[PDB]
Amino acid sequence: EVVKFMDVYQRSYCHPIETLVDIFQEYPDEIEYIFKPSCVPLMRCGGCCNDEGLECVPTEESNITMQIMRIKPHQGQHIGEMSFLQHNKCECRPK
Amino acid sequence: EVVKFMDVYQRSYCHPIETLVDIFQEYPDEIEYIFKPSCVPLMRCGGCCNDEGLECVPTEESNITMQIMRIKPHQGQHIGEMSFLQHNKCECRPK
Repeated sequence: EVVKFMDVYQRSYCHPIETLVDIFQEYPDEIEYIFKPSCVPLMRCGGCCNDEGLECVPTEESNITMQIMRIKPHQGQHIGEMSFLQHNKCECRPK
Repeated sequence: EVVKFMDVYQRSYCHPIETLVDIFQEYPDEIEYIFKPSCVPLMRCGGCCNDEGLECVPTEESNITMQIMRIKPHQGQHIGEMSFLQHNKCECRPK
């Protein structure tokens, strides 16, 4: 039940991994709506690189469309489609 | 292709999700050493809650043992076992 070294290493290295992303972080200029859910599941680059001086960043990206409940406090709410970027491929690169 | 509202709601809500976690964060006084890999895959509470006030936190925990390469830079390196905390269950409670 010990995780073998080469298994830890391969599962942790820089690669797209399902990440729970705050919508407001992805749309930092929204001042009219709040969202339910407030976060979405997005494939995003994550993990570590050989060189500590490098960061796991996206090279290839694509969109995905999700129905989000867009809420205007004391006014209303509606289900609407919003798009989010996904990372399809990642690389280790200078921060 | 459009992710339907109840799918994104259920998939993003507070639950243990695999999270790539910096060892240096988990072992902050392992100062003299670096590790390979530098991050590990761990189940951790992630995602959002119904109210902004509520936070996603663990209620059941457990340990996992991994083979990690302990390195003393420009000196030596050894593959040993390290224990890491995982989250088995999460719940939304007041901050």
